[PDB]
Amino acid sequence: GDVLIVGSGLVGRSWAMLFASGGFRVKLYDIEPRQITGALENIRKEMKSLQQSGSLKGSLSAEEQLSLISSCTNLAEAVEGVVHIQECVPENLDLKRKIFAQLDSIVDDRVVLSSSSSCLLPSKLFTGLAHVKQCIVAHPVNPPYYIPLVELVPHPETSPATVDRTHALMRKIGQSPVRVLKEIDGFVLNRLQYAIISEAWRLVEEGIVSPSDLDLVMSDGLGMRYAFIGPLETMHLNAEGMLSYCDRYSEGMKRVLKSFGSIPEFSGATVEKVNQAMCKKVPADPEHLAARREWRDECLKRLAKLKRQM
Amino acid sequence: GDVLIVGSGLVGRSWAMLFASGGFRVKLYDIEPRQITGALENIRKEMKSLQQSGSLKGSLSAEEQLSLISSCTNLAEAVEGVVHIQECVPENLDLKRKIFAQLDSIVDDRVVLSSSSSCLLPSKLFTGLAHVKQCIVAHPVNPPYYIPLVELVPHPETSPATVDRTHALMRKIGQSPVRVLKEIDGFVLNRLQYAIISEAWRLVEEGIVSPSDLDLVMSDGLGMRYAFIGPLETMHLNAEGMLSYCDRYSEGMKRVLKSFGSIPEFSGATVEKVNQAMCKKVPADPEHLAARREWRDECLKRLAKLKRQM
Repeated sequence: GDVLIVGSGLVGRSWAMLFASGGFRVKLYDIEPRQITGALENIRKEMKSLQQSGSLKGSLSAEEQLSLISSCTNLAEAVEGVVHIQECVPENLDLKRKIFAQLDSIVDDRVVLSSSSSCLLPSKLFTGLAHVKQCIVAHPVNPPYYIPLVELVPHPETSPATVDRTHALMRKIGQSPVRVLKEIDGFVLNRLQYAIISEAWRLVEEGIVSPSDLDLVMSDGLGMRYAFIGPLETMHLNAEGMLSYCDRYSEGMKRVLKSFGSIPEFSGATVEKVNQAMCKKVPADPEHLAARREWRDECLKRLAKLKRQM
Repeated sequence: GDVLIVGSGLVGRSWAMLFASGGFRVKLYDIEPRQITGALENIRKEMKSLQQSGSLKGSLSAEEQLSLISSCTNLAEAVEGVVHIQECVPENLDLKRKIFAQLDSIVDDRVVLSSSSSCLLPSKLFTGLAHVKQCIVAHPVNPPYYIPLVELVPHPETSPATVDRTHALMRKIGQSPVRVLKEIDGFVLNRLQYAIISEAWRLVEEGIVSPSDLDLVMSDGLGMRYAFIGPLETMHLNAEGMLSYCDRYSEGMKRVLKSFGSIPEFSGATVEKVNQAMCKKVPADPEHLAARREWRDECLKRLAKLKRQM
C-alpha cells in the first residue's frame, strides 16, 4: 500500500508531496544520496511554506505528511509492499528503459509501474517487459501541486485494471486523471498547446497582432473560460447546446480554418520578433525567469483553491 | 465626454455598466422603448447584485453609477456632447450599416463610432461613410464585466488617433484592449479558439480521448496557465526563454503539427458523440444551460478579482 518514487528531482519531489497528502507512505529513491538528502530538505521547506499559507492538500498536518516520506537507497528493498512506482528520471529513453528493466526483474504482478514522461511513448518505454500489463505513463503537469491534470497513457498491452487502479489512485490523491485511450505523439495536452502556438505564431508573423497583445487575447480573454471549462463544453454553453453551436458557427469555423497558413519553422525573423517581445516583458536571465515563474505558480496556487471552492 | 450605447440588449447593458463604473455619463438608446425600460431595470438589479457581493468595478457607489445611466429615444439628441458611440445591435450586416449610416449624418469629427461586432469586418461595416476615419470595431467578450479583453479592429482608413483614443478609453474603464493591426476573419480570439476546437474535434473522432476527458485536459490542465499567461510567454517560461523553448521543442512541435488531420465537417457521428457527452454533463434545455452559465460566470467573476489582486 506504499508508494515508491524513483528519482528525487523536481517532478519526483512533487509526486512525493502529493502521495503523502493522501496518507500514503512514500519511499524516495535516487542513485545519488547527496540528491536524496537535498530532496528531503526541499520537501520539508516546501511543506512548511504551504502550511504557512494554508495551501496544504488533504486533511493531514504538514508534520504527519513529512513523517510519511522517507529515503531508500536499495531498490530491491524499495519495492517491498509497494503498490505504485512512479518513475521520475530525465526524459531520456535509454535511461528510462534501463530503470524499467531493473524494476521488471524485482516487482510482483500487483504493483503498477508508472512513468512521468511528457513525450516518450509507452510502446517505446515498456515493450518487452515481463510486467508490461502493469505499465503505464502517468504524466503530471508542472506545477503538479496546483495543476491536477494527469494524462494516463497506456501501452497496447496495458491491462484495464492497471488503468482503472491508477485512475482511482490519482483521484484519491486529489488529482484529475484522464484516460488517453491510445498512445499518440504529444498525448493530448501538448497537441492542443501546439495547435494554439502554431496559429499564434502565424498571426504574429503576418502582422495581425503584436506578441504581447496576442498573449493578452488569451490571458485576459479566452484563457479565463478555459481555467474552468474545456473547449467543447465552452461551445455547448455559448449557444443553445453543441448542436446549436455547430449550426450557428460551423460554416465560419471551416472558413477560418481553411485560411490557416503552413506549419511554422519556429526560427528566423519571427522567433527573433517573438523573443524580443518576451524578453521586454521578462528578461531571459535566471533571476527574472525564476521570479516570473514564482508569480505564475502563486497565481496557479490561488486558482486551484478557487477551483476547489467552485 | 459622455458615452452613447445604441442597443439595449445584453451586450449594450454590459457596456453601460462598464462606462458608468468609469464615471462616464451613459445614454442608453434603443428603437424599442419597452426594451429601454427593461434594460434600466436589468441594469439596476445587476448593479445591486454586484454591490451585495462586493463585485462592483471602480470607486463609485452603485447608486452614483446608476444615476449616470439614462435613456434617450432621440438619436439626434443622443449624440450631443458624446465622445464615444458603441453600437450594440444584432450581428446583421444590413442593420449595422443602416445604423452607422444614420450616425454618419449627425455626428461631428471627434466622436468615435465603434461596433461591438464579433465577426463582421470593418471594411464591410464602414466603407463609404464620411466619418470612416472615426470608425472601429471594439469587440468585447461575454461576460464583459468579468472578461476584460476588447479586440480593437480598424478599417483600413481608421486614423491612428481613433485607435489610440479607444485604446486609452478601454483602459480607463478597466478593460484590456488589444490592437488587431489588420482586419481578419475571426479577428484573434476566434482564430485561436477555432484552432483548439479543430484539433480537439479530431482527437475525439480518432478515439484518443473522450469529450469529457478532453475538456478536463484544458480545465484542470493547460487552461489554468492560460488564465494568467498567454501561449507565447508560456513557452518563454517553460524553458530558459523563447529561444531555449524553440531549441528544445521546435522539432517535436513540427512533428506533431505535421500529423494533424483535415478540417472537421463538424457534423455526423462526431457531433452526435460530442453532443451526447456534453448533454450528459449539462442537459441542453434552457434551465440547465442557464444554470451552468451562471456557475461559469461566477467562476469568472472570482477569477477576475484574483487576477486584479495578482
